[PDB]
Amino acid sequence: DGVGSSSGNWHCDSTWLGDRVITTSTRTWALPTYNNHLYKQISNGTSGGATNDNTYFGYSTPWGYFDFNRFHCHFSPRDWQRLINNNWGFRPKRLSFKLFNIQVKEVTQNEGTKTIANNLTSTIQVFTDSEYQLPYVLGSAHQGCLPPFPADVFMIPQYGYLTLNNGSQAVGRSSFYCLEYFPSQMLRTGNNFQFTYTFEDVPFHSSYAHSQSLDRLMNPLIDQYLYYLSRTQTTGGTANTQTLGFSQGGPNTMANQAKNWLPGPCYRQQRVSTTTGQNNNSNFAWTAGTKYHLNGRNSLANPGIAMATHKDDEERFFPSNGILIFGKQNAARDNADYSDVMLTSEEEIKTTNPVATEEYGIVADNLQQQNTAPQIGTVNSQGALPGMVWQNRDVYLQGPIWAKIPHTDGNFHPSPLMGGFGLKHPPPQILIKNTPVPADPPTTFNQSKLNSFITQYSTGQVSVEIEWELQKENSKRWNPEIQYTSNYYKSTSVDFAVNTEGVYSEPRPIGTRYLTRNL
Amino acid sequence: DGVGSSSGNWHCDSTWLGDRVITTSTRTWALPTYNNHLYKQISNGTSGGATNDNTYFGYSTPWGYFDFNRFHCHFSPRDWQRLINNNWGFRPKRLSFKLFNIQV
Amino acid sequence: DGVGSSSGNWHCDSTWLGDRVITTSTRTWALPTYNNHLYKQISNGTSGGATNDNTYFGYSTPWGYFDFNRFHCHFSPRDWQRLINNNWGFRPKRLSFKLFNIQV
Amino acid sequence: DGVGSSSGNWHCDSTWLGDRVITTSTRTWALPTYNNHLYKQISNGTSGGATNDNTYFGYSTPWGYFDFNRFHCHFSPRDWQRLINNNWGFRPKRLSFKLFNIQVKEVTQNEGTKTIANNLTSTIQVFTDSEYQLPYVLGSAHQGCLPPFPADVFMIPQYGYLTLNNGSQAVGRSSFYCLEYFPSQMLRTGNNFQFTYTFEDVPFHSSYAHSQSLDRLMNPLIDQYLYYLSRTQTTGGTANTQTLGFSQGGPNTMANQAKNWLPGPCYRQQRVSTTTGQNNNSNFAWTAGTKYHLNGRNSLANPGIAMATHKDDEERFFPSNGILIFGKQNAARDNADYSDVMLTSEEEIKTTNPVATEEYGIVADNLQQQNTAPQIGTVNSQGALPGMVWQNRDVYLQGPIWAKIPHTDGNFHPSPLMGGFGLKHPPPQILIKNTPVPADPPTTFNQSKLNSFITQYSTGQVSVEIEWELQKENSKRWNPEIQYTSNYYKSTSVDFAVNTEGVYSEPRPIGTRYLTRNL
Ligand code: NA
Ligand code: NA
Repeated sequence: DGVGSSSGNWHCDSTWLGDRVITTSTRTWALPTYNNHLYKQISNGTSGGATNDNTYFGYSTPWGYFDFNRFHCHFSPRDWQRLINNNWGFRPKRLSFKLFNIQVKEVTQNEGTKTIANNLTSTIQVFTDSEYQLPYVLGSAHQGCLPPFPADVFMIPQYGYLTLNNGSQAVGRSSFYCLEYFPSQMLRTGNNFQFTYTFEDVPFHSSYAHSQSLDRLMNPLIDQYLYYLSRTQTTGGTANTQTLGFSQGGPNTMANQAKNWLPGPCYRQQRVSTTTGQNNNSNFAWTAGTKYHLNGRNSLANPGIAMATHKDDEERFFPSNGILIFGKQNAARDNADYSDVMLTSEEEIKTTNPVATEEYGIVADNLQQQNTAPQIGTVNSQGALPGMVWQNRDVYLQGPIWAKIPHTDGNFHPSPLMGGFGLKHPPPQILIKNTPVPADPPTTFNQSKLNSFITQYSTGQVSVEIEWELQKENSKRWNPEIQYTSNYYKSTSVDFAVNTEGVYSEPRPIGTRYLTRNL
Repeated sequence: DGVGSSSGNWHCDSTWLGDRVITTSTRTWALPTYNNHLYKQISNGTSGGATNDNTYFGYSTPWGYFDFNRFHCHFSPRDWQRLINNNWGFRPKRLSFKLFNIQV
Repeated sequence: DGVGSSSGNWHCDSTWLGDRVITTSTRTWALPTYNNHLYKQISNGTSGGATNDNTYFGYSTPWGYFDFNRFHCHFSPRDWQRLINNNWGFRPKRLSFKLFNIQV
Repeated sequence: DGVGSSSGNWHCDSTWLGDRVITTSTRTWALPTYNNHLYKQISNGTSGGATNDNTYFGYSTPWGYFDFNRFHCHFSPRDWQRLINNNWGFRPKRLSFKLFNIQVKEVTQNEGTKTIANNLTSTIQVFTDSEYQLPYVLGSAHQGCLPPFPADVFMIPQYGYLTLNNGSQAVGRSSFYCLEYFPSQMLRTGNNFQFTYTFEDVPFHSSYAHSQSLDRLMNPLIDQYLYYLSRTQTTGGTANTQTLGFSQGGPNTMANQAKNWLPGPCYRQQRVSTTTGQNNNSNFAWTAGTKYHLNGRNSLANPGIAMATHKDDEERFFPSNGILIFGKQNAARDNADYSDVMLTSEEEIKTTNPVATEEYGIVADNLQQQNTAPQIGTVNSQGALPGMVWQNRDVYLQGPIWAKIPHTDGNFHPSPLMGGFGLKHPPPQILIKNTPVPADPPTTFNQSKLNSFITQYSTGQVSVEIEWELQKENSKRWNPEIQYTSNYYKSTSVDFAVNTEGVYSEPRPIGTRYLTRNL
């Protein structure tokens, strides 16, 4: 381990071995000094115009962190295509992480003149929250992950966290965490860091779409032996009185047939069209938003439980806050136009999951008698019911991979709503920080903590290797399947490539459900 | 032991084992040149307004020194709470000290 | 086992061993004759003012029963404090029950 | 272990073996039901006429306890005489305790007619506070110890204790103890109990008087080589001016001689004569009492540090609260007459310890000059000084044996002031209680704790055997020693024997210091 010796090589590749695929990606990173080496209490109350739904109390820290919770951090577009076009499923098995070729640079600023040089003896500090003692900030769809394109140099995100709050104030249970309290490895140029991790057992992601629907599992050609109430009143003319008539469900009465299952849970969202002219002329994104109520404040149930984005022929419709939406390259942070973002679609699950913008179904609302007509009620919120079956939200090339399951007494189907794998012991948080280097101190002793430091930052490479287990497709479907494919005809540029300006871009969201499977 | 190699890691932690608790803390320090590298006779007599109760004779040296004779140098607030809320007593047994990642 | 010999001692205590705590409590009890040694059908219908939400049918028996389904049956206030101030969790593992020094 | 079988024999004896003496005594006891089987908060504040110096907060318990912390519980008068007339010292080594021949009786009360019968199936509970977790109530000179006379049946004392208080109220640190929280042995008639204990290493008690005094250790016949300032002014007539004259201490100037030691510490007490006519005519027992000030309240330093009761020829004088005082048989509890009590005397220690009613000595009080005569100050309170030597208070046949040293960070010469051996781990407290036996309960369930119990009490024997180590006398004194002796001439009764009424009595206090020893 010396100044003149590399401490690691560039490992970027993918190998397919059978029921496994191993991805490996390396990137060059840059880490500045955050918070001026300080920890700062940050808060936001209800003063000014800040609403109560957005209050918070927490801290910003001088630390940065590595994040690769995004599929494109590991799969190239072509690899993603190889995965989704041929496998009914897949899942993470184990990973290796490495930090190397570290270099700490210090910048001198005198008379407009700026010079940067190495500080051969400075160190960075690194450690993993292997015992999950820090607030788990990963799994919240934050920016700062390794770039999709291998040639892009990225900046390391700053670590910050939240605790309990009451307005802009802290409460008795509010917790303060000092990351310097943890043992951490100190590396100088020449030193490297690495660790291994094994994923817990988790189900394969459903990278397939159903080629059958819950309400169409019977034999088209045979009647049931079971009967259903088919008539409640006579029909012979005008002397119509009450009676009781029963019939057997059959090919023409599939909606009446007795069935064994029920569609998945529902939490109805407001519908909105991509054809603005068809929408009400008001600003309802928030006022008509589907939300949950937690201790006084409201949050969008975004994207909320997995529901079909729209029913047959209505591609223009989508749940106001019930789908993942990515931005196109350079889309504005605020009020970006529809043509600057990319809406995803969980259309593939219409097959088992209720459509996100409609009722779950209908229930009786009273007791009918001869003097009281029967009444019905529309169900727009339907929790788990015995016999329900459903699918989870799909995952995307540019979407999240996993999330830490909250440590609670209970929960229900812990599949992270934004999509992905829910893990009790997810990949550990990897914290990194440039060690503060005092600028000359006074010549006579003083109690005060130093606050004058040499200006510096660090850079180096990072590698992440993940082994994935594949669940091969075993279909007897005779006719060809749907497959993700590149466009055929000429185009100004190549999809999933760089610009004349060297800018890489992801033209569209790529899901995972192309192959089909029976129910 | 080289220019490009760290000579120690950051050890800051606490472990409770039964009738023992081990504290470990690391800090970053800075040391200036003191007394211009000199030893100086320093004194204070009874002239001016200086009272006799405060007279003294000694020396200032070009040296610095490490001091961790203060409980919070070892126990975090929470650890101190764990200690005082559950034990009738405690006492120091042994220690390890280390200086590393030195840069002039 | 004789008239003049105790058939058990008073065990009331608590011991903390690490990831375990063993509670032990003894009490003196009294048992009368219930229901005049009889089993009786007991019922409550919707007559008088008794609402339907409270109707019931069952039996009262000549038997008594032991119950210690209440944490204070095992933890003293101080022990409860030792438990809740230092542990993220706890749970029951096994138990021993004993009846002795019986006198009719 | 049966109803018809004794569970122990009567062991009362003494055997002398050399440097050891083993005492053994058995007594018959009776234990009633205390506090109606209840624990009760007891308090005493500053209301009515109750002074602040006497406030307190604590609890009375349903338990009784065994106490044998009194030498006459083990030594007969003759044995005590054998001990003190022949040994320079002695100390406790180990003990055995036993409870047996237990019988629980229940009393029926109907129409003035009272009958008592056995309750063959009832139990008593016994246990030792072997880990010193309960307030140590022994060592406070309380009544209730085994009787001096073997034939006397005694009643077991009730256990109660005190915690912190503020007036008649408790405070945050006040502790409540439940003795049923402790494991305890349950015995029916037929069962027995016993335990063993070993005394910690402790110095031999000084059962001797010094035949030399601190200020008379030199050779009567030789001068010192050392000099002392003997003259400060000339003497030749009236032209007397200052000068400096020095001399050598010698046989006629022993008070001036240089010496190596200093008399023991001092805490001056007010003197009082047994000839009432010589005392001031006022009620000064409390107002002139020697006391210590602890958190707002005052206590008599009684008897306080060990000091000689009186100097030569003043047997009639004694410290108002600086000596142990026992009562004669049947002396009233309150305002007993002088002729009804027995004052002890620590006269034997005049030899090293200051007299309790005089100064420790004299010190300079200023800086003398030619224009300022020297001044002196009388010292009435003198704490430990390098070079001091002293003796402890003597112990008495009817006095206490040991006391538990308070659990504190520090202390000084932990010899219990009332006299005896100070132990960090003294004999454990032995608690005993009759188990409550419900009288018939109601026939239909009720939440309330039972409060109706069968009336009963218990009785049985108790044995205590203690082994004492003796320090034999090794004197070369030619002439006979002083010895405790029975009176020679006729008397109405025999000292240390019973009455025509069968009442045993101890005519006088018997100390321990008869043999002599050089310094
Ligand atoms: Na493409
Ligand atoms: Na006598």
